[PDB]
Amino acid sequence: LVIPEKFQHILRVLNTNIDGRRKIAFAITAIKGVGRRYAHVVLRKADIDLTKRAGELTEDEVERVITIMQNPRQYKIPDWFLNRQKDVKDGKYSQVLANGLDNKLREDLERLKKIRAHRGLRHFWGLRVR
Amino acid sequence: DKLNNLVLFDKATYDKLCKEVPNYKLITPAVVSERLKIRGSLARAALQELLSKGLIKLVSKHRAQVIYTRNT
Amino acid sequence: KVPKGTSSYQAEWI
Amino acid sequence: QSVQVFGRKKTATAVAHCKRGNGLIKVNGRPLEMIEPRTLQYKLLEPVLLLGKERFAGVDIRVRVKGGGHVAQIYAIRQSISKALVAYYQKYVDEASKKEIKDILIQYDRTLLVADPRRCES
Amino acid sequence: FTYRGVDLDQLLDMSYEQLMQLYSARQRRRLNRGLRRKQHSLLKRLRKAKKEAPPMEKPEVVKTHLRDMIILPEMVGSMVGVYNGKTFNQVEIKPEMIGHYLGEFSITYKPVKHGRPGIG
Amino acid sequence: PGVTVKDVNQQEFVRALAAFLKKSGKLKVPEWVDTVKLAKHKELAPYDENWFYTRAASTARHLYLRGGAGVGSMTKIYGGRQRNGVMPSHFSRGSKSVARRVLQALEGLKMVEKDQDGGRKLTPQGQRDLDRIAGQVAAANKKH
Amino acid sequence: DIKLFGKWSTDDVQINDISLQDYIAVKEKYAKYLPHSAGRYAAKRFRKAQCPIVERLTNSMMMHGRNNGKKLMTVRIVKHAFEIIHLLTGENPLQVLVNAIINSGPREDSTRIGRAGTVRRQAVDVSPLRRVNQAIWLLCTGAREAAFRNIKTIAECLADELINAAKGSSNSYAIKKKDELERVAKSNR
RNA sequence: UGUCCUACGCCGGCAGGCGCGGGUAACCCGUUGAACCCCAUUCGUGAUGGGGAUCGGGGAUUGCAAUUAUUCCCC
Repeated sequence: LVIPEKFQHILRVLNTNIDGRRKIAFAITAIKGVGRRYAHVVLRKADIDLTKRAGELTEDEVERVITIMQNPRQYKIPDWFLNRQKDVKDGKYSQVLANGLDNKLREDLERLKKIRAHRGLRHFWGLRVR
Repeated sequence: DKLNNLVLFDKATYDKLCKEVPNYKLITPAVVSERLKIRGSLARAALQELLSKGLIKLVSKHRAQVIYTRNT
Repeated sequence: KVPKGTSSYQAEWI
Repeated sequence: QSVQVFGRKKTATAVAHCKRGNGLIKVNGRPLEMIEPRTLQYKLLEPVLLLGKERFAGVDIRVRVKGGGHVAQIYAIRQSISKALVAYYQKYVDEASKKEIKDILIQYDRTLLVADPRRCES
Repeated sequence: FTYRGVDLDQLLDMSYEQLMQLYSARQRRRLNRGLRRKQHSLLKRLRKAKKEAPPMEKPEVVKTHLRDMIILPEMVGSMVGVYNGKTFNQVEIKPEMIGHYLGEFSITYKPVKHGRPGIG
Repeated sequence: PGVTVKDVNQQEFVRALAAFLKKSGKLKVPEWVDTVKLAKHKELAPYDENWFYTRAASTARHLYLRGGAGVGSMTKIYGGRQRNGVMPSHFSRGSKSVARRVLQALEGLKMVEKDQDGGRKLTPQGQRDLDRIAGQVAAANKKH
Repeated sequence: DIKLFGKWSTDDVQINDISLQDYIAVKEKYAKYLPHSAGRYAAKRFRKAQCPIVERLTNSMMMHGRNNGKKLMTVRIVKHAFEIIHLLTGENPLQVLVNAIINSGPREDSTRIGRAGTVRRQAVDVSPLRRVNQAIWLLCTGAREAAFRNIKTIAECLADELINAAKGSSNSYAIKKKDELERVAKSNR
């Protein structure tokens, strides 16, 4: 190939560092709450070349990948691919992201403590659930 | 120590690819990846480009090992 | 410190 | 006017059908060059490459294949080709030629005429 | 409090077929299959014991062996004793603990604290 | 002019068929194509953007070579190795929906015939098309 | 005329050593189209001398645990290796291989004589067949060890190994191993 | 191996459902359409897309009963 002048060697998206030199679909996977499959789905819904590296992009495209990523159901990523399906709180099929995941697992743990369930007590002990 | 390879080209790299590479006797994506500190993908791409240009001969194309020759 | 109704058997978990 | 032999390797059985034709060797409806393990393509072309297309001039061979794996199947096929040719030479051509061909084939590879006696032991 | 974007008042007044859509899969399956005789009896008992109580006071505890029972929104408010093989555990049913089974409240085994080993 | 499907490099023939399918334009493509897997046994989505065409072509070829195949048969063909994690690996069939929609699509294009026999075989028109593609590939192989 | 892989000459191949002129079999009658032959060579004793040398090499290259059955792979490796060799030297690859074999095989070895406990080994002479076998083993091992965790292919690495052992340079693993064994065998006596 | 083995259509992203047939069996499943392997594609020596433990949400069966995850499926 050639030498890209507008190359981002280091990326920062959603308070998580992304390695720009890595391949796009496997570079988004670096953030929490996004696996490979999901990334692929996003990038096929974003209409972006999959052969491209993460630093080998414009900003608008990146912003639109972000947009799609945030609000998956609106961009026709259908209701099974999402991380959290029926939430115990609001019951919204929404995919969770980087910090959100940390918040929400924590929340779950708290609720399981509160309830005094068996799983909860196991988790409090420092033991196995399954 | 860890190995740091250039995922995309530099001018020094590009010149050492257009001039130096089509005169190696054995040209292998792995050898080019080892000579000039390049990732195997990028090196492969370069090789392909060089084939398309008509600077470098092809010996055998395979799923694993693709072998190339310097022209004359 | 133990909750109101819970028994001696489950108390070991708390 | 027509001969029907078999070659067996392991489990794989290949039946070759030799007849007065125009020089066609087709294995299960496809040419010898059009069989999948093309790394092991030369092994299948050995009876052709050894004796020449000149001995395979007016002979049509249809090879029916069944059983085994891939390599085994190949080995069966090649065997049955060679055996087929030999039987045809015996039957409708002279004996001396048959003797010659057989000698050639044994002198190159013994497996090409006589079958491997070993198969999967209990 | 809210459960799947639905409040307690709504939940209580909700259809039985509508809960077969607002639960986890297991629970949905169970409700399709139907509540067994014993379960029904338990539920009726609960209904009685919450009905026959002073408004200020917490209702009288109903003892049960059914740890295969799913907690419905109708049980929220009641105190239930659940057998764990040996002893009962008096459990106040909270709104948070509907999509669970009664079993996961009364633990059937004591947690392990290791004694120092003998001749091995 | 006498060539046949069986006497041609198979992969190349498949490719050419796929190309033909694409350039024609008409084929019933489902909307989930950029989202779907291809079997419970596989890990990721396929790499090809136009994979559906390819798969259709493959199916057609299979029908040609061996008739009286159904959806189950097609699922059994395209199956493979399920990576069962730390448990040892087993065989698992392909995606039933995908095969089903391939067969419905090709049948829509008058290439596949639904049968009295049970499953599905090939139309005469479809066969003709296949043999044309085989000729094309052949010419582009013996002269090349 | 029979050519290996349908391209490699066998009539140009010249054996240097008189000792191994009997046991490296490639010259005339033993020359075959492919390495893969799958005839029995472990049937009776000394029979693996009548087995082609390329075939032998192939059979020792699949030796390792995860690769334990896969012979087509091995033959592809061998083919590509040969091609690489040709590209490099210009010489006939079979000849090169033969040279490597000649220069890799140990000539003397220290062996335990006495009882279990007496750790003073006596340096003894080495069989020609064994020297061939051992050489092959060493070469394959070198190929393995050069190609474990790098971008280098086994075909490439193997080729490199074989050229290094053909030239007699101290960059080959096999050569090094020979040197280590041989010096020891010069020490014990 | 089989009176639960299942063919075939339809609905299903996926486990699966729904419809309809054959087989008490060299007949139908079943030319048992297997996996390795082979052939191309992308990755490039890094805890890496290797490796998958552990976990968090859903869904689906099996069953009188799955809470101490039966099992399977998808993130």
